[PDB]
Amino acid sequence: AKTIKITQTRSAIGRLPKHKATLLGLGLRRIGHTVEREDTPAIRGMINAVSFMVKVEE
Amino acid sequence: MFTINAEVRKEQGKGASRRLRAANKFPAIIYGGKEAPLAIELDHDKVMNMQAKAEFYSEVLTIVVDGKEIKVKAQDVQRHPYKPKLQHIDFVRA
Amino acid sequence: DKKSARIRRATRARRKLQELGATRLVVHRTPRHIYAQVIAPNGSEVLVAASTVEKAIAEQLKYTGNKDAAAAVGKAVAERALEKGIKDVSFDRSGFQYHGRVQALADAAREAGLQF
Amino acid sequence: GSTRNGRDSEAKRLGVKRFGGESVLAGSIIVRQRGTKFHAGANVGCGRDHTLFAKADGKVKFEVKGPKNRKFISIEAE
Amino acid sequence: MLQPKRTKFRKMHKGRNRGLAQGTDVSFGSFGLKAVGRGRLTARQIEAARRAMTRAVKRQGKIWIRVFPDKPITEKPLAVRGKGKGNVEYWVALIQPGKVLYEMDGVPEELAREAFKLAAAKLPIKTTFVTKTVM
RNA sequence: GGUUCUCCCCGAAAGCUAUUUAGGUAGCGCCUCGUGAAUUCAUCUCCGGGGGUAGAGCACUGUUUCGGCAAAACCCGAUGCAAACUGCGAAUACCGGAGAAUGUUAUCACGGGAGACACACGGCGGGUGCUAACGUCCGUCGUGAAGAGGGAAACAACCCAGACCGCCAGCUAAGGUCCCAAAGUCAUGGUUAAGUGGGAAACGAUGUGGGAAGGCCCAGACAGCGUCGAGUCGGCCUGCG
RNA sequence: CCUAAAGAGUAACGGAGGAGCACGAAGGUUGGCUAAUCCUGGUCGGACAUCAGGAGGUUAGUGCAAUGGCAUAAGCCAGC
RNA sequence: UCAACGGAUAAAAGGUACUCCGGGGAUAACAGGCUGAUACCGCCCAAGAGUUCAUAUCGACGGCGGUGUUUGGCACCUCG
RNA sequence: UGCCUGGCGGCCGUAGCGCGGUGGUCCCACCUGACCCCAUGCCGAACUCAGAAGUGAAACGCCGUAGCGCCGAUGGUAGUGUGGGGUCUCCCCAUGCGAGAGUAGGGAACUGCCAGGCA
Ligand SMILES: [K+]
Ligand SMILES: [K+]
Ligand SMILES: [K+]
Ligand SMILES: [K+]
Ligand SMILES: [K+]
Ligand SMILES: [K+]
Ligand SMILES: [K+]
Ligand SMILES: [K+]
Ligand SMILES: [K+]
Ligand SMILES: [K+]
Ligand SMILES: [K+]
Ligand SMILES: [Mg+2]
Ligand SMILES: [Mg+2]
Ligand SMILES: [Mg+2]
Ligand SMILES: [Mg+2]
Ligand SMILES: [Mg+2]
Ligand SMILES: [Mg+2]
Ligand SMILES: [Mg+2]
Ligand SMILES: [Mg+2]
Ligand SMILES: [Mg+2]
Ligand SMILES: [Mg+2]
Ligand SMILES: [Mg+2]
Ligand SMILES: [Mg+2]
Ligand SMILES: [Mg+2]
Ligand SMILES: [Mg+2]
Ligand SMILES: [Mg+2]
Ligand SMILES: [Mg+2]
Ligand SMILES: [Mg+2]
Ligand SMILES: [Mg+2]
Ligand SMILES: [Mg+2]
Ligand SMILES: [Mg+2]
Ligand SMILES: [Mg+2]
Ligand SMILES: [Mg+2]
Ligand SMILES: [Mg+2]
Ligand SMILES: [Mg+2]
Ligand SMILES: [Mg+2]
Ligand SMILES: [Mg+2]
Ligand SMILES: [Mg+2]
Ligand SMILES: [Mg+2]
Ligand SMILES: [Mg+2]
Ligand SMILES: [Mg+2]
Ligand SMILES: [Mg+2]
Ligand SMILES: [Mg+2]
Ligand SMILES: [Mg+2]
Repeated sequence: AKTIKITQTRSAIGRLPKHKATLLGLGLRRIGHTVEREDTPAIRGMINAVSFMVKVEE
Repeated sequence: MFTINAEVRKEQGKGASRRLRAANKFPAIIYGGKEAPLAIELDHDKVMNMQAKAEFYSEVLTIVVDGKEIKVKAQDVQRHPYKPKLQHIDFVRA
Repeated sequence: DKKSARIRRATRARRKLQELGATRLVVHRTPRHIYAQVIAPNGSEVLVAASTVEKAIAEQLKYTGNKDAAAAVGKAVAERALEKGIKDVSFDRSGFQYHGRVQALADAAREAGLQF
Repeated sequence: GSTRNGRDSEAKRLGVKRFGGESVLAGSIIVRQRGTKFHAGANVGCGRDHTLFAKADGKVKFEVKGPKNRKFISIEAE
Repeated sequence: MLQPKRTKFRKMHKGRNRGLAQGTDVSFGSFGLKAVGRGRLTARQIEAARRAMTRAVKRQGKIWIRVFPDKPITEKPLAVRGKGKGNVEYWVALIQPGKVLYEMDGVPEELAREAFKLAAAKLPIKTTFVTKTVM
């Protein structure tokens, strides 16, 4: 029901493969790109994994 | 005669514990009896001076925590490996 | 100790029967008595039993711990097994030599109509 | 000077091939091992080189049984 | 010079020297010399510090050496280029912060401090004087 | 050694195995084109697994120090050490199952065409070497290679960041804002006097800031000579020099 | 076997050892069995031979390296 | 028989300063570079020597640095 | 129904050793014989058979007792994934995971099927 807005804040260049796969899983494509996703534990786990390069709008 | 003041700890674990010691306090635990264990903070310099006296380990001490007084004996102490500091104390309820 | 030494003797065969998942005919033997049990594959369920401690069988016998008593118990356990309808069992000598009284029990159970 | 060492043997690719909960066909090797680090439980066979293999289809289950705390592998028929 | 009487193996991997020490308390005597730094102590350094320490107390009281050089160090000869690990040249003890190196008993603290000061000048690692605690 | 017009799309490798093989070549891995079959594959969450690494420990295998008992070992204790020690034991990683969302179909098979099999540096875990080398050999990730732009004076491999084309628009990243040279001679509170900042150790020393105790003290201390009248003595921790 | 980073794999003129066989029983099966070491006593007999009992609990054994195994023994003995 | 153990032929040694060609700074010798074990130059501790007295002059056992004259390590530049 | 005993499983030391007490009608054990069935690389010890005078000594089972083995928190510490930092042979910070050892404390087990004896 509830959605969250996620924005990519740093580059993916030089990041671990897993991190690149996570951004892809969130559907983030470039710095500044914002996406809207359902707030679930699976989504939260992804955000958690790349928290250093995304910001969340609750 | 030895009286100690002690807050109750909000956070626990490595991060919190290291923050305490950076702010010149140190963690401690009271256990024993039928009451559940109580995790506390102590001022470092104050207790460091007390425990220099050898009566600290023999005598029964009082810990004033949230008003209430608790009679304890110093059970175990973790010292810093080379600096003259205390990392942790175990107090057993007397 | 004798009992522990016998439990050792019995383990190989018992573990094997558990693996095969066979209905056992477990025999126990003392100087005075001899017992018999048909235990189910799971191992925690006795189907039938017979012994020289039972007064139905013991009253007919001269002595309880001899070949002739074992022969009687062998006949007894087999008849009760065929009553429920088991037939196929595996004999478990339980660490005793297949000889004398144990053999006597086993022979009597075969003749009665158990298939082993 | 010189060295008297410099030798080794080929690696034998031992170890667990199918972990807990994995579905295996009968025949499937579960573990390759020197000696029985794991023992065969229900529906598992032990080969001449102590390979544990499924004797039935089902799910692999590891379990510790007995006083020695021995590790058994069994197949839960599924 | 301290050295194992025998060993399973002649030569040892370099390894690393992370972590804090075990044996951080004065267990035997009344006064200790404790490592504050991290490093290696050779058998020769351990002996040189022992001699200075012993002489300073005029062979009064008792001295324990808590550290033992059990790690063999190899070196390659000069003008050698590979062609196998070098030969064992000396032995070391790995020291971590907090390790009590030496203990001493049956002397005044004043004299113990002096002896350990003389000993410390022979060692490559920073040390500190420590005393036995009740707990 | 050299190999001649243009534009568009994708885009490696410098590994393994074998080789009279080592600067060659072959199969496989990695690229490309095509055809075909799966909600195939990836990320996260939950669930099911095995582990013997880090750490730790010392019953075992070895090694080590000191004691208490004894014909000066064991027995009874205290204390360490281990790549080839383990009565313990993570994080991660890996295998499998389930579920959502997202993704350039990224997975798998077969077929057409390859190139490549001299790698480099940086991080992390290591062997070797002197915990020497812009050294050497592995693992794993990143970048260069095959990657321009901004930063690090200058500087493949570091930091930020991935250039379809145009603009005399705007916002940011690392990094910066006295002049060279774009932007604070910005604000508040501290520290340093060494141009420290802007090269380095053991160790030395009334440099100076902060913190916590202690000894002595108007029953007159410390310095100077019983005299004179307020703070002083000598260590600890710590910031900057 | 270690290096090898708790799945597999993983290099060096890295650290250590082995093989180039043996066995018609040392294979199969059935039945049975359980070690080392030390202490106490005992002809020759001694530190150590064989006998008895106790403690011990696999510290033994496994045809040959090392590692992983082995009591239901994979160790030891006999029948066929 | 292929142990050079995926085995060139069944059958396989040397010299060349009389030399030659194709190549390589993928690889040595010179010099440069990186490094600084070694070398050289300092310093710290102070047992002791110095009639007495550690420090006039020395300085054991050990410790910490500097330089880039040595011997080396590496193989980065140069073998059209 | 309860108690006790035997057998077969479920449960692996909180279930094991020790120490103190306790049980023999049945059961179990030792025990009594051995010419035989069968047995000893000698031995009726064991195995086995034929028995039931004796005995609960040993063994076995049951009850008590922390004396050990053993089990074992809480807290702290070590390590560590990801991101960041330093004085970078080693560490620190944010966040997540978090031992081993030790401490308090505990511990003298629990449970199904069948049979037998007793009240
Ligand atoms: K190839
Ligand atoms: K292809
Ligand atoms: K040990
Ligand atoms: K690397
Ligand atoms: K790239
Ligand atoms: K300056
Ligand atoms: K045989
Ligand atoms: K045989
Ligand atoms: K060859
Ligand atoms: K000539
Ligand atoms: K040249
Ligand atoms: Mg942390
Ligand atoms: Mg191997
Ligand atoms: Mg390591
Ligand atoms: Mg592209
Ligand atoms: Mg370790
Ligand atoms: Mg090649
Ligand atoms: Mg290559
Ligand atoms: Mg490489
Ligand atoms: Mg490295
Ligand atoms: Mg290199
Ligand atoms: Mg390097
Ligand atoms: Mg190229
Ligand atoms: Mg660039
Ligand atoms: Mg640039
Ligand atoms: Mg520039
Ligand atoms: Mg702006
Ligand atoms: Mg300007
Ligand atoms: Mg201003
Ligand atoms: Mg300067
Ligand atoms: Mg592995
Ligand atoms: Mg791994
Ligand atoms: Mg590889
Ligand atoms: Mg070959
Ligand atoms: Mg030429
Ligand atoms: Mg070159
Ligand atoms: Mg040169
Ligand atoms: Mg040179
Ligand atoms: Mg190279
Ligand atoms: Mg040049
Ligand atoms: Mg040049
Ligand atoms: Mg030219
Ligand atoms: Mg904890
Ligand atoms: Mg624990």
